[PDB]
Amino acid sequence: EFSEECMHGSGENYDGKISKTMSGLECQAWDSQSPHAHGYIPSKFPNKNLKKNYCRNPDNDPQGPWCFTTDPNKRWEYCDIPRCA
Ligand SMILES: NCCCCCC(=O)O
Repeated sequence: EFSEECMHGSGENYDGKISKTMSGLECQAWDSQSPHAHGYIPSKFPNKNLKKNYCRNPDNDPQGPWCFTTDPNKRWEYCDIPRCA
């Protein structure tokens, strides 16, 4: 069965487990506020699937999923999620 290996379009419905940015940084967890404080709180929009530190696209960015990063000097970065054929 399908296991979230790719995203449809820009990934508003992506629910896979990639947790590293394009440059290879580990993502910050959505339920954490350090190193970056933010307002993408999982409980505020459960259907946005903001789980663990997985790359997601909760602001409908046309470039696709991203995460806050664990680098204290890089707030966020896109991830490399392949688009489904
Ligand atoms: N469009 C991807 C980055 C969105 C970052 C929003 C923020 O700084 O809280």
